[PDB]
Amino acid sequence: YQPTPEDRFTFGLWTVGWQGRDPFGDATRRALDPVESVRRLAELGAHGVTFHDDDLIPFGSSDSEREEHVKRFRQALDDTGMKVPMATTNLFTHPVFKDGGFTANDRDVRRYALRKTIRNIDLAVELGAETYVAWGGREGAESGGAKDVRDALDRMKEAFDLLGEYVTSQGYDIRFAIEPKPNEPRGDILLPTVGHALAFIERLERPELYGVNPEVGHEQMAGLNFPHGIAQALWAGKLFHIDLNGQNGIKYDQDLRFGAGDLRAAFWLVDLLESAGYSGPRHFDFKPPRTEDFDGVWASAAGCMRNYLILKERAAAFRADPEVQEALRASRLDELARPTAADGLQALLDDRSAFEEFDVDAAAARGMAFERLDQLAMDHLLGARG
Amino acid sequence: YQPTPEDRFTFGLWTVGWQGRDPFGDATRRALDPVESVRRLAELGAHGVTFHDDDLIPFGSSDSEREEHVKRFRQALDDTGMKVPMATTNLFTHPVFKDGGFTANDRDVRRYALRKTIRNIDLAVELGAETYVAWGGREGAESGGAKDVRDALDRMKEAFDLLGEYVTSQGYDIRFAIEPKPNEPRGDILLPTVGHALAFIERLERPELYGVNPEVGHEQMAGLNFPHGIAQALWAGKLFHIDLNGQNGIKYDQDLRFGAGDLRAAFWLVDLLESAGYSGPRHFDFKPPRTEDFDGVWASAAGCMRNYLILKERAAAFRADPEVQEALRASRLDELARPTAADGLQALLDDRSAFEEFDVDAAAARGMAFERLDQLAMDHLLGARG
Amino acid sequence: YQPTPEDRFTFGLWTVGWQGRDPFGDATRRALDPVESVRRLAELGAHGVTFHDDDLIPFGSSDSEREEHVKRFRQALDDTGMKVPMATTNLFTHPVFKDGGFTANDRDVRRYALRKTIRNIDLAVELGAETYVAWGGREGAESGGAKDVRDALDRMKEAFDLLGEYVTSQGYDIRFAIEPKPNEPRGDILLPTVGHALAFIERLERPELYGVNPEVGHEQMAGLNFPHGIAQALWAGKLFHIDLNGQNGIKYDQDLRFGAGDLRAAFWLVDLLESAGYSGPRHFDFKPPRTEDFDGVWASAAGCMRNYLILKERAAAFRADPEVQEALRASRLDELARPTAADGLQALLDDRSAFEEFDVDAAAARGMAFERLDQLAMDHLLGARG
Amino acid sequence: YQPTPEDRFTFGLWTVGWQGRDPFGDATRRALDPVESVRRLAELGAHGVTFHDDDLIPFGSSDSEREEHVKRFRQALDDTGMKVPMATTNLFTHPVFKDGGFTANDRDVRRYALRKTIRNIDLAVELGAETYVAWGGREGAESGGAKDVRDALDRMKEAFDLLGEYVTSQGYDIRFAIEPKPNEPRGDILLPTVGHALAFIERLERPELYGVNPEVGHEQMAGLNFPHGIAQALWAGKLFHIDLNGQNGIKYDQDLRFGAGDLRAAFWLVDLLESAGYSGPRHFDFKPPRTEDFDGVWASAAGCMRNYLILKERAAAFRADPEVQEALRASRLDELARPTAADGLQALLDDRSAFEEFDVDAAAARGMAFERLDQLAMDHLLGARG
Ligand SMILES: [Mg+2]
Ligand SMILES: [Mg+2]
Ligand SMILES: [Mg+2]
Ligand SMILES: [Mg+2]
Ligand SMILES: [Mg+2]
Ligand SMILES: [Mg+2]
Ligand SMILES: [Mg+2]
Ligand SMILES: [Mg+2]
Repeated sequence: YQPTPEDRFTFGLWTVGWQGRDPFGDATRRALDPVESVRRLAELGAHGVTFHDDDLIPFGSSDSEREEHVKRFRQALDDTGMKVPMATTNLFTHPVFKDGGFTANDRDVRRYALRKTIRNIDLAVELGAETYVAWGGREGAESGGAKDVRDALDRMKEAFDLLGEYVTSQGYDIRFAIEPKPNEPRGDILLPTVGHALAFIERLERPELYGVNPEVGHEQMAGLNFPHGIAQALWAGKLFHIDLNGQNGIKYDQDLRFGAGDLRAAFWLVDLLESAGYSGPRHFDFKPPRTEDFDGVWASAAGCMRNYLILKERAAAFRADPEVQEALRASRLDELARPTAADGLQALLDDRSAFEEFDVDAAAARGMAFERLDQLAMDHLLGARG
Repeated sequence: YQPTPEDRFTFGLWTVGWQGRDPFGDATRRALDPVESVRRLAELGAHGVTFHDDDLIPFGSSDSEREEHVKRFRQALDDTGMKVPMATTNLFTHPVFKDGGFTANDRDVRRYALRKTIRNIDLAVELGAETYVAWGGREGAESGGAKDVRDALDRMKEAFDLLGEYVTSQGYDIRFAIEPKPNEPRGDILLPTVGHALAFIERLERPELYGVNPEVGHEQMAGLNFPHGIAQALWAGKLFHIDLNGQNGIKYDQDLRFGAGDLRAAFWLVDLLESAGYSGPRHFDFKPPRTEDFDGVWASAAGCMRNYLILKERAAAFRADPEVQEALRASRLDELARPTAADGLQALLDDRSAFEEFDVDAAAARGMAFERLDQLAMDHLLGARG
Repeated sequence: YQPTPEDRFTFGLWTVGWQGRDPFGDATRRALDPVESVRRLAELGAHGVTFHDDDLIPFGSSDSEREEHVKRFRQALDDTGMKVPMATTNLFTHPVFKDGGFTANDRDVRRYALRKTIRNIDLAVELGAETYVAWGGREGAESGGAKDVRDALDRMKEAFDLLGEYVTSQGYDIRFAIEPKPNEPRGDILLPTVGHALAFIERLERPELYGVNPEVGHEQMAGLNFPHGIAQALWAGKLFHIDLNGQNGIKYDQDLRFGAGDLRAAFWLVDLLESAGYSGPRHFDFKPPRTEDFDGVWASAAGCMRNYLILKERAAAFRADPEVQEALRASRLDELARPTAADGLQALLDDRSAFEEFDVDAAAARGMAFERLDQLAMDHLLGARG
Repeated sequence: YQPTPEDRFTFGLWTVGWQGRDPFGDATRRALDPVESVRRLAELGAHGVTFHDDDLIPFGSSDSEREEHVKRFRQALDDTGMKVPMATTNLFTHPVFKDGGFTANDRDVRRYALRKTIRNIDLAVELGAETYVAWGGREGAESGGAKDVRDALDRMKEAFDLLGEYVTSQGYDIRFAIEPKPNEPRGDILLPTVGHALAFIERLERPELYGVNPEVGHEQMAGLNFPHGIAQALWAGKLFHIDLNGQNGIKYDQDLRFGAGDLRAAFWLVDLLESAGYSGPRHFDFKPPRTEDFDGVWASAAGCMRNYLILKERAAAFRADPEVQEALRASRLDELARPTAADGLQALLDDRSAFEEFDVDAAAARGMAFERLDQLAMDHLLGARG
């Protein structure tokens, strides 16, 4: 289970670079030079890295300081063959963003947030990013009166519309991905789930430019089924990027390494991504626990890719197993894929076998055979044949 | 706080009529005649009632039996002045629907579900309903392999598209509302939240015919902020109906009377509905606890309306209080409602005060004053002036 | 992975016998004769069965009817070699228990609940049960004022104390196990977690007679770590029985087959039970989903035992792997097992290396190496060596 | 609703002093001098303040630096009349505690944690504290293999036993309170709920010295009913201290001001505390949101006390209302307080009215009248009479 760049595994600089500061504790690890993280991740078999503007260029940096940081980073990318498929803006760390960026109540902050974002869009394009992610981690509220959500959604639309006008006017070949999170650090965050993000995108001026960047742990913080949500995003044609990690249920955002947390959900996710032929980066937005020294950082990062590759193998074996294919037919997964009424409405209405002569009791008595199928899935996941 | 039909309070027959059967217990109350519930609810000041087909017409009923049940019901509506603003289909109780209705794996069940739905759409129109609700309570799965969600969403779209073709071809003045629920009775239900439902509607052939029917407790079963979700639905122009009740957090669907559960959320919901001028029914989808006899049923139903009316008064006092209006300005709610960059993209880009000369530290130092505002909201809710 | 009676796998009659009635749906399966379930479970390799009084003897049965049901059941146990290690009382289904049994507000109901319980204790002893479980599923409240919890806990203590006086006076060799559940069917249930149950037991007159019967899914309905809670119960010497099933997070009680739900938690549970040498029944309190016909019932029941046995093998391989044993030392699990200050308080106080000369920065810099250990655990679970 | 020191409202230095650093953001407020917080809180009507050792004495401080910080603090207490009823140790911020203090795998860290705790116990006694709180925020794990919970509980017992031996040998009049939290910052924290803490205390050598310090938001992070848990703690005689704040459901620890979050739960809590005559400090462990400047800090702190006092008034009016007293009788709260079988076991067994002649159907038909009672409680909370 050795990854290669062909597997398109990507990591954020802020992931392996997380110093271990949490709400109750100081950093347990020194800062990592981005150049060092690029080199170490390349050695592990990663395909590329991603960055917030402020991960790469310290906030407040001069234009010449900015130039030197980018040059050194480019050199490490050239030395390693690592790509930068995705970039994003930090609109959450600095105190100015304490009430949000795009939907801050203060208008001057919203304009600043846009300008900070645009500056980094230009850098992302220069470094070759195809996807620009927006995680509005400070967009939201702790109290009901602080935020009129209709006005906030107007401001969010306005912001994304202006970004879309910017990238179009510049001729940039880059698309946007909205990353939902239900809460944390705000008490409730706007666009809290994949569904809310999808719905919002349809009200943008140029919806084709926007997709979602769902995160495993974020949807699971609302107790939702992450493979189900990814399926809906794929059905909508909007899965532009994906953030992979682990989460043990409804609690603070743990950002465990992928495969940790809900393992069965990870299996079904990989099954879906591979079956749908998702072609984008497999990006890990995770935090090596602050219990770990640097050797644990790289072990946790390695484990992300390892677990993906193990699950890929098991999901492929599951789908290729003739006993499973027969079980899917026994559970009528084939019938689910056929149209209900390709004969059309009038034919349905005139079809007495669909109502007047439908034997509901005989249909009710048919077992779905789902537990046999699910145990075959369990056996395959655990490598107990099937 | 006495309700009148002018308040547009509506109840489902299945609410006051719930016999108290839960997963671990038999009925504690005898069945209510729908005619009796209409009369009792009218006496309480309700505006109208809603029904599943199977609440009103026992499943398996003859066409003549069906006729007599409808005639008796119409008579009680004529005697009381009660309206029927909304109707829905029971696609969840009968065993034939154990794997769903519209997205059952068995194709013959899906066709039956459509025909059962269409039959009731005709009845709803005859009784004057404006909104036809669809709660796909059995659409979903307990296991990953049982349901290919992309195919299920194709089948769900197909079903709703066919219903839209039916109502258009019949010339019916009725709109559809999708009611999301994250789980229960299925392990995960498709279209689990308002956001997912909104996103799905945009992929229907005639999206204008479809809105959402969010339920307080359902969104709170995913830990989401119900007023936030309603705000998004209103912003999208899709709040066609609303189900009001109470829920104590992430657990089984409690269907407590409205005002119970998260009281502050109820306050902010009423504030929003009244401020947005929501004109639709205030419908209670609640269950009088099975601890109650019939006197408790009517007391709980009365309490639904009472709590709405109390919260309406408090929310109105909050918004009318000059000290609150000043506090909203102090927190820059006025600024949130102004466009970020009505001057347009190029002006924003050339505006040095938006980036190069923006004093981020002075903006960061500005307090939002949200806690003062929220305590004014608390004081108003509790009737401690403000 | 074929179970034998030596594995001590037990099932409740109500598990495979669940007819599929849920809050929103009728039964999908006919009733199973208890004699038939005993025979089918024996064929699957189960060790024994458990029962509520009302599973075995229909409520309201005559003494002669009661006699005939018990005789037929005994015959099937004699024919199959199946044991009855545990029995319990149904104090939740009948409407009389709608506000509880032992803590019902009505005193006459509480006395009835005790007498119904005692009658079944005598039957349990006659059938050879060693453990008598009490799941107070109706003990609790939906509203704050309905239940004074201090008085309810007095009534709960009184009930359990009287049962303990009964079994002592009769000379019965039977112990009690309290089964916690946080909610459902009551809005909040008293003694909601293993911890609450443990704490309560210490206030009983004869605490030695009482332990806990934790259920996987119940603790996970509060988002708690089930292996952690079992560890505390084992540390207290109070793990008298255990209910095994699966649960996908904080939602309604799903009672999925064991191994479903949180698979990693299942692995760590088995690891703990086997490492601690838990000798009691491995009892499955699960529901075959109502999507299943009888073949699915037996497949789901079989899967319970299969998954236990697979996880047992993986957990044993994990613990036996020299690379894992070295990793445990690297993470200082050995040091966790040594006393902190066996030298005693005064020696600790005088030990300058414990404070005045303790190099906190060098200790802070030591990595815990937990992520490497956890990936070895993952590799073992998935059968990817280690 | 003006508080006076007679109301025994206390605040942690770390509450109003929280600088606003969260997992995703820098501080938004400068550090507060503890002397300044004491003065400002006294002006607001607080009774006293509490502290972690490291809030008051910067970590690493010299003995003379330590002396000067304590002297300045004492002076502000003497100037203001403020008391210090409670103190605690910071065993969570410094990296050395990244795997815990009392249950760190490294033995030298556990000995250091004890010595750091003992040093502060001496200071707490000198400043007049009656309660010494222990919040083991780093005691726990993110992964199953990192922490053998039986050994960790041995180490936790050993630690608390040694502290109890220390305070006894010194003759200190101080008691210990364990503060449970289910998770955050560890993935799962040991002793996650009030129940677990209560159960653990009973295994200590001197259980009389230990109680619980439950926090509103912590129990609600497991979805539990906080008044229920407080009731159990009171029933056990173990409510030594209480931390008051607000929490919006199962998510990260929000530490909202008291009254925010679940308002009905706050009402029932106050009702219980006042009805039980809880005499201890009403301590607020809350964080003014990082959106606030210092004026918002004091407004949020003021709101804590205000909301307690409003709820106290409403709960008192509820209990004093003759209509409520009649409703409690109608719901048989009086009967709940009478013994079930003061006549004893043999009398119960011979009482045919308790089983053979008990009319279960007539008892089943009795309504509990809980919804009427709960609406009276709602009316009182909202000041709509009753
Ligand atoms: Mg995350
Ligand atoms: Mg992410
Ligand atoms: Mg509901
Ligand atoms: Mg509803
Ligand atoms: Mg269960
Ligand atoms: Mg159980
Ligand atoms: Mg807290
Ligand atoms: Mg606290």
